[PDB]
Amino acid sequence: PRLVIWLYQVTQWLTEAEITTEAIWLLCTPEFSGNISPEISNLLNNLRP
Amino acid sequence: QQTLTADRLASVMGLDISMVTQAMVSAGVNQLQCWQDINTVLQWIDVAS
Repeated sequence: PRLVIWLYQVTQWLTEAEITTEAIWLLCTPEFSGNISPEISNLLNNLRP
Repeated sequence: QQTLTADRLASVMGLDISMVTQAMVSAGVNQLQCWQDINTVLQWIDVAS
C-alpha cells in the first residue's frame, strides 16, 4: 500500500505540474552516457585560458 | 565516432532493449556505423510494432 500511495501521489504531481515521465527520468536518473559531449568540450576550451 | 551502442540508443529513444537487439539481429547489422543501419533498425522496429 505504501508503494501504491507513492505512485499515485507522484503521478498526480506530475500531471498537475505538466511534466512528462521522460522529463522527470532525465532529471533524476543516475545513468550517464560516459562520453564527453561537445558542450563540455566547449566549456573546457573556453575555461582553460 | 563509432562508439554508439544498442543500449545507449534504446535508452535515448525510449524503446526497449530487447526489441532493439532483436531488430539488429534480424536486419543483419551488428554495428551502428552509418545512418543506414539506424534507419533499417527503426524500420524493422516500426513494422514489428
